[PDB]
Amino acid sequence: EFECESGPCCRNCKFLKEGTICKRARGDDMDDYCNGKTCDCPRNPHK
Repeated sequence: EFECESGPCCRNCKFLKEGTICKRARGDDMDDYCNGKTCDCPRNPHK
């Protein structure tokens, strides 16, 4: 039927809009955001 996975950046087998915050950073860092492709909250590379 559908390719379905769950995680912070998915809801009911759909991907949350790219750029959606999924984990607020400590200090001055870039926040983690959903990529609109995968269900995990990707740990930002740029820190």
